Amino acid sequence: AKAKTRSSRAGLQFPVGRVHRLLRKGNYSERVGAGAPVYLAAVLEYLTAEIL
DNA sequence: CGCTGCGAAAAAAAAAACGCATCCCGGTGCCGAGGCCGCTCAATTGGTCGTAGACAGCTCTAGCACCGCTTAAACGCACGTACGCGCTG
Ligand SMILES: [Cl-]
Repeated sequence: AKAKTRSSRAGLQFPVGRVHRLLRKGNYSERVGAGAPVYLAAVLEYLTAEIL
């Protein structure tokens, strides 16, 4: 019943959920692994901080 | 005479005066950030299905050594010429 947001499970502020959707609806591939969005929201957050 | 000293005279160069532009100080005032209000649709859960990819091997390619013959490049040096380089008007 209690739904923790994946972004929390990675300790990322970047939305690992919205990254997963954007990828599947991006037409990048047929199938997205479940680590991929994590890995990507991570890298995104990181470069966001590096500039900020 | 030469030396010299000075007295320009000539720039140097300095300094200093002028005036101009760039900074900064401190109080206006304006607008857009930043923070609340609800609310709606996109993320989560959990759970079913079916197939992408991990593995365990089987093949035969094609990539890595070795090896002298035969050249055509490389190395290299010497001589000389055309070019790059800098100053002035
Ligand atoms: Cl993954």
